Amino acid sequence: AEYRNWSKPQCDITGFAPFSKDNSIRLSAGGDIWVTREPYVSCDPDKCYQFALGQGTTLNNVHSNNTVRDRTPYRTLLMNELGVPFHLGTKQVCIAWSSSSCHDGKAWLHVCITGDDKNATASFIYNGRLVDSVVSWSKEILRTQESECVCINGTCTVVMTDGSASGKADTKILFIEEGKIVHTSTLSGSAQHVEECSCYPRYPGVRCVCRDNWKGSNRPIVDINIKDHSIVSSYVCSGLVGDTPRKNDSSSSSHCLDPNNEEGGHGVKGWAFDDGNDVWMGRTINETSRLGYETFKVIEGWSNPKSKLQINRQVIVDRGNRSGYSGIFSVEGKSCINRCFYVELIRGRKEETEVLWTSNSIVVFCGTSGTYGTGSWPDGADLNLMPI
Amino acid sequence: AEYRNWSKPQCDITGFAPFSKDNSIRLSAGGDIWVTREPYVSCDPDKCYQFALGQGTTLNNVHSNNTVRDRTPYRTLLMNELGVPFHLGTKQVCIAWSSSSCHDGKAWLHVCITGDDKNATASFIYNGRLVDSVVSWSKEILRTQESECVCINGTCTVVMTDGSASGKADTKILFIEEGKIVHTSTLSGSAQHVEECSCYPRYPGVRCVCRDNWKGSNRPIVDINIKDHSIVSSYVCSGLVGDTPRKNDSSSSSHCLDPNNEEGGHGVKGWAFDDGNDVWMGRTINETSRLGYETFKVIEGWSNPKSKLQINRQVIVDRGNRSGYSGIFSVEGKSCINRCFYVELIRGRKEETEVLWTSNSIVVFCGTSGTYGTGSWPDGADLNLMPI
Amino acid sequence: AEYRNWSKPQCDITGFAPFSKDNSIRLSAGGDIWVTREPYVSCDPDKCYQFALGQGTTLNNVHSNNTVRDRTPYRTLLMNELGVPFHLGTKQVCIAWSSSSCHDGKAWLHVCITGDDKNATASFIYNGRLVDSVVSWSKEILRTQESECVCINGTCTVVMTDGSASGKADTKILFIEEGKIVHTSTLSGSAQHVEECSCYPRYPGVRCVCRDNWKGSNRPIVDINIKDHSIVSSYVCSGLVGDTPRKNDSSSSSHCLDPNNEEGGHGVKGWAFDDGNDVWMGRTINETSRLGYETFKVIEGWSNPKSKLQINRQVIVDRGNRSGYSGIFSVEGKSCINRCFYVELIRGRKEETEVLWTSNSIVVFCGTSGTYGTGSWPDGADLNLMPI
Amino acid sequence: QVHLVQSGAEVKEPGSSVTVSCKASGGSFNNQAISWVRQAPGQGLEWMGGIFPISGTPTSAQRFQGRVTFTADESTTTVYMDLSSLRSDDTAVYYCARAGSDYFNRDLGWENYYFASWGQGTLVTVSSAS
Amino acid sequence: EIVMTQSPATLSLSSGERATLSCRASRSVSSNLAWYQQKPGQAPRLLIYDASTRATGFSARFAGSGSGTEFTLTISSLQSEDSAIYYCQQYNNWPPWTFGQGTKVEIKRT
Ligand SMILES: *[C@@H]1O[C@H](CO)[C@@H](O[C@@H]2O[C@H](CO)[C@@H](O[C@@H]3O[C@H](CO[C@H]4O[C@H](CO[C@H]5O[C@H](CO)[C@@H](O)[C@H](O)[C@@H]5O)[C@@H](O)[C@H](O[C@H]5O[C@H](CO)[C@@H](O)[C@H](O)[C@@H]5O)[C@@H]4O)[C@@H](O)[C@H](O[C@H]4O[C@H](CO)[C@@H](O)[C@H](O)[C@@H]4O[C@H]4O[C@H](CO)[C@@H](O)[C@H](O)[C@@H]4O)[C@@H]3O)[C@H](O)[C@H]2NC(C)=O)[C@H](O)[C@H]1NC(C)=O
Ligand SMILES: *[C@@H]1O[C@H](CO)[C@@H](O[C@@H]2O[C@H](CO)[C@@H](O[C@@H]3O[C@H](CO[C@H]4O[C@H](CO[C@H]5O[C@H](CO)[C@@H](O)[C@H](O)[C@@H]5O)[C@@H](O)[C@H](O[C@H]5O[C@H](CO)[C@@H](O)[C@H](O)[C@@H]5O)[C@@H]4O)[C@@H](O)[C@H](O[C@H]4O[C@H](CO)[C@@H](O)[C@H](O)[C@@H]4O[C@H]4O[C@H](CO)[C@@H](O)[C@H](O)[C@@H]4O)[C@@H]3O)[C@H](O)[C@H]2NC(C)=O)[C@H](O)[C@H]1NC(C)=O
Ligand SMILES: *[C@@H]1O[C@H](CO)[C@@H](O[C@@H]2O[C@H](CO)[C@@H](O[C@@H]3O[C@H](CO[C@H]4O[C@H](CO[C@H]5O[C@H](CO)[C@@H](O)[C@H](O)[C@@H]5O)[C@@H](O)[C@H](O[C@H]5O[C@H](CO)[C@@H](O)[C@H](O)[C@@H]5O)[C@@H]4O)[C@@H](O)[C@H](O[C@H]4O[C@H](CO)[C@@H](O)[C@H](O)[C@@H]4O[C@H]4O[C@H](CO)[C@@H](O)[C@H](O)[C@@H]4O)[C@@H]3O)[C@H](O)[C@H]2NC(C)=O)[C@H](O)[C@H]1NC(C)=O
Ligand SMILES: *[C@@H]1O[C@H](CO[C@@H]2O[C@@H](C)[C@@H](O)[C@@H](O)[C@@H]2O)[C@@H](O[C@@H]2O[C@H](CO)[C@@H](O)[C@H](O)[C@H]2NC(C)=O)[C@H](O)[C@H]1NC(C)=O
Ligand SMILES: *[C@@H]1O[C@H](CO[C@@H]2O[C@@H](C)[C@@H](O)[C@@H](O)[C@@H]2O)[C@@H](O[C@@H]2O[C@H](CO)[C@@H](O)[C@H](O)[C@H]2NC(C)=O)[C@H](O)[C@H]1NC(C)=O
Ligand SMILES: *[C@@H]1O[C@H](CO)[C@@H](O[C@@H]2O[C@H](CO)[C@@H](O)[C@H](O)[C@H]2NC(C)=O)[C@H](O)[C@H]1NC(C)=O
Ligand SMILES: *[C@@H]1O[C@H](CO)[C@@H](O[C@@H]2O[C@H](CO)[C@@H](O)[C@H](O)[C@H]2NC(C)=O)[C@H](O)[C@H]1NC(C)=O
Ligand SMILES: *[C@@H]1O[C@H](CO)[C@@H](O[C@@H]2O[C@H](CO)[C@@H](O)[C@H](O)[C@H]2NC(C)=O)[C@H](O)[C@H]1NC(C)=O
Ligand SMILES: *[C@@H]1O[C@H](CO)[C@@H](O[C@@H]2O[C@H](CO)[C@@H](O)[C@H](O)[C@H]2NC(C)=O)[C@H](O)[C@H]1NC(C)=O
Ligand SMILES: *[C@@H]1O[C@H](CO)[C@@H](O[C@@H]2O[C@H](CO)[C@@H](O)[C@H](O)[C@H]2NC(C)=O)[C@H](O)[C@H]1NC(C)=O
Ligand SMILES: *[C@@H]1O[C@H](CO)[C@@H](O[C@@H]2O[C@H](CO)[C@@H](O)[C@H](O)[C@H]2NC(C)=O)[C@H](O)[C@H]1NC(C)=O
Ligand SMILES: *[C@@H]1O[C@H](CO)[C@@H](O[C@@H]2O[C@H](CO)[C@@H](O)[C@H](O)[C@H]2NC(C)=O)[C@H](O)[C@H]1NC(C)=O
Ligand SMILES: *[C@@H]1O[C@H](CO)[C@@H](O[C@@H]2O[C@H](CO)[C@@H](O)[C@H](O)[C@H]2NC(C)=O)[C@H](O)[C@H]1NC(C)=O
Ligand SMILES: *[C@@H]1O[C@H](CO)[C@@H](O[C@@H]2O[C@H](CO)[C@@H](O)[C@H](O)[C@H]2NC(C)=O)[C@H](O)[C@H]1NC(C)=O
Ligand SMILES: [Ca+2]
Ligand SMILES: [Ca+2]
Ligand SMILES: [Ca+2]
Ligand SMILES: [Ca+2]
Repeated sequence: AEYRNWSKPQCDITGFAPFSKDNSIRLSAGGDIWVTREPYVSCDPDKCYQFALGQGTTLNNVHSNNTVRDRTPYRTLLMNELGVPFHLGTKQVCIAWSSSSCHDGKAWLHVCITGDDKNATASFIYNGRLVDSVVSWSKEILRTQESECVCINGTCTVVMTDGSASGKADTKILFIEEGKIVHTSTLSGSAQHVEECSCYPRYPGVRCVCRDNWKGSNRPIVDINIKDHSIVSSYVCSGLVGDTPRKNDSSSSSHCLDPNNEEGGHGVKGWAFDDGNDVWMGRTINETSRLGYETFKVIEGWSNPKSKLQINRQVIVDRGNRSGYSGIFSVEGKSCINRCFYVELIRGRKEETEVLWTSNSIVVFCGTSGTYGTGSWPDGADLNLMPI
Repeated sequence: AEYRNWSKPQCDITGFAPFSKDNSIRLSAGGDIWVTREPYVSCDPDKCYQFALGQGTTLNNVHSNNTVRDRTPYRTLLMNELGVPFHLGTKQVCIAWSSSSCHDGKAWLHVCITGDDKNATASFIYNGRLVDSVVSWSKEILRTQESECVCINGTCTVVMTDGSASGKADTKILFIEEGKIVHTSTLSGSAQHVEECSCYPRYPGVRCVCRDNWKGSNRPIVDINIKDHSIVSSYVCSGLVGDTPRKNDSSSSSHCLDPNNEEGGHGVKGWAFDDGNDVWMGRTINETSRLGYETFKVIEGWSNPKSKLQINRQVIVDRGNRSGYSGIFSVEGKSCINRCFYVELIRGRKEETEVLWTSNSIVVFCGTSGTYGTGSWPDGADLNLMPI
Repeated sequence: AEYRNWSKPQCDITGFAPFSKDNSIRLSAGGDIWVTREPYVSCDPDKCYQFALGQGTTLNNVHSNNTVRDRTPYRTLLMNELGVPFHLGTKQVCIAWSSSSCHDGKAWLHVCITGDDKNATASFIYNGRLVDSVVSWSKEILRTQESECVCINGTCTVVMTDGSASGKADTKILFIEEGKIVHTSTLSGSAQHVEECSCYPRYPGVRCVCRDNWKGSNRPIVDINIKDHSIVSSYVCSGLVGDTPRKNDSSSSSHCLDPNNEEGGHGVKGWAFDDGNDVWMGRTINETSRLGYETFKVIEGWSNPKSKLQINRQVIVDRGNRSGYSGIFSVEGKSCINRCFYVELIRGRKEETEVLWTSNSIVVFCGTSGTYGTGSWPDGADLNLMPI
Repeated sequence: QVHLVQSGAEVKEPGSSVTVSCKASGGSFNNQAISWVRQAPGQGLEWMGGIFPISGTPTSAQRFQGRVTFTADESTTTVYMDLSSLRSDDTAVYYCARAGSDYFNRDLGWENYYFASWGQGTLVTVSSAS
Repeated sequence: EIVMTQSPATLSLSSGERATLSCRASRSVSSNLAWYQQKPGQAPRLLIYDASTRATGFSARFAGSGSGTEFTLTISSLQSEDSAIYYCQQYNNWPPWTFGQGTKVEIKRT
């Protein structure tokens, strides 16, 4: 075995084709399935795995009530091969109410965060054993990507934040080698708030697109250098913006350096990636709620801040059906690196008061150079019938 | 490891001996088992796997109601080792309401079809990752074999159809190498309708026996050339015909080139294979409904269109018990290639109104050169007792 | 890998120490567990497996009613690692209402029997695929060992019987190589009825101790030669006899060549093995019902027909608790071959009318050269409380 | 109300083609199939074909299979039927009707294919006369 | 493919009396059977479906009967408006959806 280096070119994407679906909430009405939120996907050299943050309970269970809170002592990181639902035989890999994972070509790294809100701990677990730990530096909810980390030549990188959601916050990038922390860099450039990054290898470096809860409805960008630990940052130029809430496409605007100050506060985790001067991205179909999901290409949208020319639209979930977080992952092929994405399908409280629980399904899509048609792939559970 | 080439001779079959049974519907009355239809079997070099199209639900579940429709957004391809029933720990390999699978000697290929009826997509997944995709060419339910594909020297082949069930339709044969589509051929020769083929290696080529929903109660044949991508087609000569519905054996006829025009419309998926000038085949015992199942040899039945001389009859399921789809698979032995077959045992709606669901068990048999006796192996669930 | 040859000497046994227990009926009162009878144990070079004949149903299930019949179309051979109970994820290896299995050092052989009482088939499955088959020769319930076969230098042997339980019957020994039948020998010597043999390697040959349903309460012996396919037979000399029913120890007798004609009709499957002129054996504690289980050594009991001198008695199950079939298996150590045995613990109908079902647990013991104490290890389910 | 409304009557020369159309008064094209049935003078009813208005699978009777085509538009909420290579024998009243059927299963075929509601009927006649 | 045979060809009876019509299928159509009424110079109208249940336009005086291969329609106390042609139609699973050749009713007044 050898470390990953991602040094192949990016594949010629024409759009996205279906790859996987879990059916978790429909199976839960007659079966023992875990309650979860904040899922993600990541792959070793042979196959892909699905991850999620459990709520320490199955769904048809007295402990499923009030499962809406994000931080409790009972949350753990669940891990399965992609397409096996989270049944009672699932492995718990670490204690965590926030996490990230990646495979360096020889073994898994998990980054796991737990403890008191104002004095939290992060554990680094590598090849099945604890190797390092660090403590909250700003004493106000230490947090990380809820999605895969990226590793080149044995060095992994992860983005971590501490401090306020509606003001200035402290963000650092940690460089890690076989679980040992080797270097740390503070965030630099013009990005002013940085949460829940989605990251992809872009050899020789790493590139991340993130959430701005404070002032942007345009998304921040962070570029990371693996050879000298340097950092730079900016915003996605496209006039069609990716955050939720946002202004309608008739009236939205963006800036390559600054938060646009349009419907800026709050947000949702998402993704975008460069394709020359074009950008591919995904977003909720509705502008003020997490309903539907669409993807498209914007012409010159990586470099021209006034562009609104979209092409190759696809609906993934139609406008009447709930969505949630979404994120990128990368897969190495015979001659190029492909890009794939996943979407969280949230059900139950607080919006759907027919039940006492909150949980999710998922659906997954991968980039194709071939051709494709149309459909919609929602969650598909009937909350009027199944257990309260 | 090396690619498969199937270059051994066919084994000296004297009939079929029992190999496996799943008991799925009996286990479902006290256990969490998937709802399924359209099963098949296929083998890697070490062991055999069972496949099916799930309905996105367990059987003792509110979502099991109205499971009779064949196309929905929630259908997925299930995969297990042969003889392990589809419990909650089963892997979902792809999103699909029609499929085929095969192993080339190094890895699995899955061909998966989903989307809108009039704009559907086919995904090609090889060694665990999406490699290619194609779109419906006639905009009228793109569909494939519901049974294993065949691969020689690394090139796999699959038969696909688009267009009408009761008129002329568009059929193509796709040639695939490590998931990449490398060539495509249009159907040629005198076969006029071609659905749900059952295919077997016949080195240096591949041979397929199919369903004619339009005009034949005799079955179509397609011969495929792997070295030059050429195609030819015809019909099974035997005076004892294999489709359902059909005329009784006293009055049925066949033609080596044309549909017989006897009870021609509609059909069922089935199989036959050559043994010199003789043919082995299986069919429903009843002429106008999917009840019972029998196999036999017809003397000169591959080359003489007037022959009705049968020998070596075996009952697999007796005339009082439901059957369904059936199909061939091939297994490599120490010195020859053996032929084996499977039968779907359908239960519930629309015929059995004691329940709200529709599902299946299976039973599996393999060719022997030794000796054998008699029996009957039906589904064996009691729908009067178990959950509605 | 290489074939097994068992050419090490037998270990110096002083008695038997506990090795394993399944708890199946106690787990069944809150869990999905298979209904079974006729269990056995067998080992590959790395670990031991438990086998049983399923009744095609879980225990808390409508199909569990009337599970007392021994032959139906739904029986299958279940296989697990020793100590994992038969839950819904268990593999079914073949269709069977009678069976035997063994591992030759490279792969598993299973011998599986099913079909009509008067026209039954035996299938030979080796390395995961069907290799051979044979038909009932006397048209009256073809049957085999319900325990492991034995293999030396790649040749496996199995004992099979057809014909009456209360009169003369036809018995043959089949010699098998990678699933192909290579030779067949008819039973020879003075044994007059031979059922359900328990067999052990005794290099260069194989030795078996069996059930006589017709005239003996002493047990038959069969010695098998692997190099020339010759057979001889006789009876266990010991004055303390091993079958049930039998006369009390004050009045029982035996003969080295003939059935003793004492309480001869009916019987139970059991075991014994030679230790110089001494014999080790196990039996039910009660003389006329399958209650309790004990083991002991008889001094000169392999060669002196008048000996009644026992030593080293151990109770395995006390006289108030149900037992059932029992059988030997052999395990290769660093410098000698050890002997181990298992006991079936039957519960439910026809004796225990509190429930509608019939099923079993097991318990397993191995030979030791060290020291040991005392206990009793019964089934331990409460049929007054659990589901009917 | 839902009810179907048809296009007006026609005279066409032999060897020509004719278009007939059928529109829902309620705007309410759900996926229940729209079917064409004809009645020659003093003669029995004859099914020609049909289409599902949303899912768009067409179907045609064997005698007409080379000559006829069906197409649909939700915007005009109209189904269009084109009959080609006309002859004197095609002189008939052509009705559109709405079937009880709204899904086609690959394996099992159709269900509830009976005609619940009918249009006015359109007279088409094939002749050289002015 | 499946042939529908309907009889009698013509029926004539006075008002205030019962009338009966029959239909036969060349293979069993398992209750997938409908009846239509056509009044002169008008589009047909659905009278009965699944051999057994009557459409909203028609009252208790119309009844359906039979199964498998033979089917029957009965009209109770015949009235002036019943003077019409009636057809059976099968819909068993696969095309084509064949009609019967029809039966004419005319009323034997004074
Ligand atoms: C079956 O499956 C396939 C695959 O999924 C489906 O195909 C896909 O269909 C979608 C439809 O949404 C397409 O995305 C859309 O693309 C257009 C942009 O492309 C159009 O305009 C191009 C530019 O045209 C101008 O300039 C040229 C010169 O350069 C002039 O000639 C023109 O006159 C114009 O002035 C043009 O180049 C394109 O042509 C090419 O593509 C088509 C196929 O679409 C081919 O037939 C052509 O031959 C050629 O190859 C094309 O005409 C965007 O406009 C779409 O976004 C708008 O619409 C969305 C809803 O559809 C809406 O939500 C967006 O907000 C956006 O609407 C706003 O902007 C509009 C202008 O952009 C305004 O007019 C509007 O009011 C609003 O303000 C969308 O991105 C996919 O590209 C296509 N994919 C592929 C691979 O073909 C197919 O539809 C399915 N079929 C069925 C029956 O289901
Ligand atoms: C236990 O298990 C075993 C294994 O499963 C069972 O054995 C199997 O039994 C079935 C019975 O169905 C056999 O299949 C049947 O085979 C016959 C054809 O074979 C018969 O006819 C041969 C031709 O005979 C003519 O020609 C010769 C000269 O060539 C003349 O001498 C004759 O007089 C005739 O004119 C003949 O060669 C055969 O003999 C050989 O086989 C038998 C064993 O069957 C041996 O004893 C012989 O020694 C010899 O080796 C033999 O006599 C077919 O006719 C059967 O099909 C008909 O019957 C079906 C129902 O059984 C029916 O559904 C079919 O539609 C079909 O019936 C139609 O056609 C008939 C003529 O073909 C008409 O008469 C009829 O009215 C109707 O129109 C069927 O294919 C298996 O071959 C046999 N398998 C093996 C390996 O032996 C065994 O039965 C079980 N035992 C018990 C007790 O359960
Ligand atoms: C804790 O755990 C350990 C290990 O499990 C327990 O130890 C084990 O205990 C059992 C008790 O059942 C022993 O099995 C029994 O063995 C005796 C045979 O052995 C005795 O007799 C020997 C022969 O004696 C005669 O000959 C010698 C000369 O050779 C003379 O000196 C004598 O006077 C006699 O004439 C003798 O050699 C033995 O001595 C050796 O063993 C003992 C330990 O047992 C040592 O203390 C000695 O130092 C020495 O090493 C010994 O005295 C059998 O008789 C038993 O079978 C009878 O009893 C059964 C019930 O117990 C019954 O069901 C049988 O049917 C049978 O009864 C019938 O036959 C009898 C005569 O045989 C009749 O008298 C009777 O009426 C009836 O007709 C049984 O096989 C184990 O050997 C022993 N194991 C070990 C390894 O030590 C221990 O008990 C546990 N402790 C506690 C507190 O729980
Ligand atoms: C990443 O490392 C490569 C060298 O390859 C790695 O080490 C190998 C032993 C093996 O483990 C591979 O799988 C790894 O990917 C660096 O490439 C070298 O760069 C130096 C300096 O320019 C040069 O002297 C070498 O010839 C280069 N070797 C090759 C094969 O190109 C590369 O620079 C590293 N990249 C980053 C971003 O750190
Ligand atoms: C069983 O076979 C042995 C030979 O060993 C086997 O073959 C080896 C290649 C390897 O696969 C081993 O694991 C096998 O156990 C026979 O022993 C030989 O006998 C012949 C004739 O007397 C003699 O010429 C050889 O030297 C012997 N070899 C050894 C190693 O002793 C043995 O006779 C066979 N026994 C039976 C009962 O069949
Ligand atoms: C990235 O890693 C790959 C291996 O996955 C390296 O490719 C190998 O390079 C060596 C040295 O030239 C060859 O011996 C191998 O045959 C190559 N393997 C393959 C699969 O191509 C690659 O050199 C690395 N990239 C960089 C920039 O160092
Ligand atoms: C965007 O989503 C919102 C919230 O899901 C939609 O708001 C609803 O609008 C309808 C009327 O159109 C009202 O009856 C509901 O009460 C609204 N719900 C809430 C919670 O306010 C909105 O219609 C969507 N808009 C678009 C353009 O997609
Ligand atoms: C088909 O594949 C087999 C391997 O499975 C080929 O057989 C091998 O051929 C090579 C070259 O002569 C030998 O070194 C091996 O010993 C053969 N192996 C076995 C198991 O026989 C075979 O040649 C291939 N067939 C064709 C037509 O190419
Ligand atoms: C499959 O591949 C084998 C090689 O593995 C092909 O066999 C070779 O054919 C060429 C051309 O005739 C010869 O030069 C070689 O000597 C052959 N090798 C062997 C081992 O026979 C075979 O033709 C291929 N078959 C198909 C159907 O593609
Ligand atoms: C095999 O099929 C033919 C054709 O349907 C049957 O022959 C008909 O039998 C019926 C009575 O059952 C008669 O009413 C017809 O007149 C017969 N038609 C012809 C053309 O002969 C024949 O009965 C069937 N055979 C069996 C054994 O059922
Ligand atoms: C073939 O199967 C059909 C349908 O399963 C059988 O038809 C049934 O026949 C009996 C009387 O014999 C009737 O009571 C049922 O109503 C029929 N069912 C249907 C749905 O029509 C038929 O008997 C079988 N025939 C043969 C010769 O096997
Ligand atoms: C039985 O099998 C064993 C292997 O399990 C044989 O022992 C080996 O014999 C060869 C040849 O002399 C040696 O090279 C190995 O070192 C031996 N291995 C061990 C573990 O001892 C043994 O010879 C076989 N017995 C017979 C009778 O052939
Ligand atoms: C062992 O078996 C013998 C034979 O059955 C028993 O001897 C009989 O005992 C009964 C009373 O229980 C008497 O009625 C008979 O006359 C006896 N028969 C003979 C031939 O002696 C003996 O009791 C049994 N031993 C034990 C300990 O139960
Ligand atoms: C041997 O086992 C039998 C049967 O399990 C015992 O027989 C029972 O004896 C009691 C009285 O002691 C009766 O109440 C029961 O009705 C008997 N059962 C049957 C089925 O007959 C017997 O006691 C045991 N004897 C010994 C010596 O172990
Ligand atoms: Ca924001
Ligand atoms: Ca339960
Ligand atoms: Ca047909
Ligand atoms: Ca006995």
